[PDB]
Amino acid sequence: EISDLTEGTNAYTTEAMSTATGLTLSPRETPQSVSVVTRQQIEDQGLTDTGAILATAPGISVTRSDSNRYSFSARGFTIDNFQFDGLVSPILSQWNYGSTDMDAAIYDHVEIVRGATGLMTGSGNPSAAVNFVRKRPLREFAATFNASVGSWDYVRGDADISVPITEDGRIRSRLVAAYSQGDLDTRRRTFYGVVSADLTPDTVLTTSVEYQHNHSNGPWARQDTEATTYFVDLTHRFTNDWKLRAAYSHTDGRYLMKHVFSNYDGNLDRDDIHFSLSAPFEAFGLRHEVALGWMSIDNHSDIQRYAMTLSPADDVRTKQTGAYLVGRFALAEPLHLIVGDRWSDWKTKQMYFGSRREYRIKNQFTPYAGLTYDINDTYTAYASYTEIFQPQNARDTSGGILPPIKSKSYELGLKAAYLEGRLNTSAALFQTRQDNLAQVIPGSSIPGFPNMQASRAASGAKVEGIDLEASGQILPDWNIGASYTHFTTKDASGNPINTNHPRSLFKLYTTYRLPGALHRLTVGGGVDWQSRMQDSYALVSLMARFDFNKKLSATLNVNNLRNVMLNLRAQY
Repeated sequence: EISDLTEGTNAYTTEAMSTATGLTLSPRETPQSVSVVTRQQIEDQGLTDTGAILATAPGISVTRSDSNRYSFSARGFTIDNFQFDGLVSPILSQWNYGSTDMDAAIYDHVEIVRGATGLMTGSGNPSAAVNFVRKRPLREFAATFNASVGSWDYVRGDADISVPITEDGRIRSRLVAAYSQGDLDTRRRTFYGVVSADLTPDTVLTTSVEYQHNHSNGPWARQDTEATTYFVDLTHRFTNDWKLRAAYSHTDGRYLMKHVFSNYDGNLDRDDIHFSLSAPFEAFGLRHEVALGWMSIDNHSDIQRYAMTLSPADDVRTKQTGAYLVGRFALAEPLHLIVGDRWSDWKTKQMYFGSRREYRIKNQFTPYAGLTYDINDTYTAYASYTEIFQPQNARDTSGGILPPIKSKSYELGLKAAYLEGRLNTSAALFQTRQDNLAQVIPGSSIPGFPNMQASRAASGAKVEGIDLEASGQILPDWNIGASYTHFTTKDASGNPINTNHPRSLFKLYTTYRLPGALHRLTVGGGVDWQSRMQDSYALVSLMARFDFNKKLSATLNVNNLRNVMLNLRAQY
């Protein structure tokens, strides 16, 4: 049904996600490779921030490019965007400001969509969309606390409290706070407070503030990151079930780095806006739905470097808008067609010492076509086509801006939802190509116009491979999340190209509550096995949980690559 909510289900799968199309669909009804990392998965595996949550997800690897730990990757490409409650924030280089380090306590789950995701994303790489969905207030009082200890003097505590503001819960609040310390010493403080008010039985106003401070030290380094996000959304359902949603976010970010002699001072400001109108309806005896929407992503970061890469000052301003229409149409009872259009505008204004990178791209069209066929109670087959574009700083022989890189993604597949959707499964074949990749024109330039060197649009890399997943409950007391991905990268004319990214990945994590006299004990563990086809890395891990009673448990995690974490959970 509805509810992307995974807290309290004890499940490794979900009923519903909305990241791929904006529409709230079950996994089996989404004609793309999609995953969840549920509340339960996060707690079983002791995942403490957004980066650690993403690292465990199907099809994701941490790729190293030049030293180690550099990027998150999927399908041959860097993940250059994150979403929080569906609002995109760029994350590479000066855009991060803690996005990959946000405390996990804030989030109910993360929704993943692999391949091109331009419909809802805008500009980006055909790797994955990654959407962290924040906890929302409950209608009644609830409290959860965690206290952890671990290797290298690691300590962590968090608190999660829902307080109704009126008795009925018409006005409701929720507060999350976390702290951690460790080592190379680092510490993290996080606060998140949210209030929702039913202005009518059909109108919800939500407001929230999110805050994180990350400090690290140890030539003595010293690095501080601080970020505050103000968020607001308004929802209204008309008596015809048409729905209006308006969302706004504003983020202030502060970065500060010392060395030995070297000083880095960065500021970030970011505004995100999203409006939508959706509408369910019947036509030709069948049920359909349509959504129209508009989003804006406006990013400003500035950096000053002082020393007594090399630039003394950068100011980068990137503004993007997209207008979309999405429909899901039943051509028959078992057979759905998803069609989307997005028109996007994108511009950048970048200032450096001695220069100025400034350009806009012509209005971009991004299509989406997905087809799903319910074979029986269990199985659904699907095929999809979609795109994502990536602006590039490359110019004509005339001096004009090149079209953006255009990623073109084809996928077919088979899904199964066993035991009423308790166990979800997926097997997909994917093919992506990049067209209009800037190619530096021989040794000929055209920098009488400005600067140095010109390009033409050429064909780029091709990726093809397979994407397999199984997540949910095999038997009562037995949870699993398992996935396998393999892909091949080639150039436009068809010979292999080397990449840093792993081409084969296998992941499995399983828990099992013991059957009888041992029923207070759950044991589990897993493997994260990536391979560049050359070498191999395997994270092997183990856990045990003891349920003292219904409201109090201890969890032990061991990870290898030892690393040992012990957690107590207490709830009201």
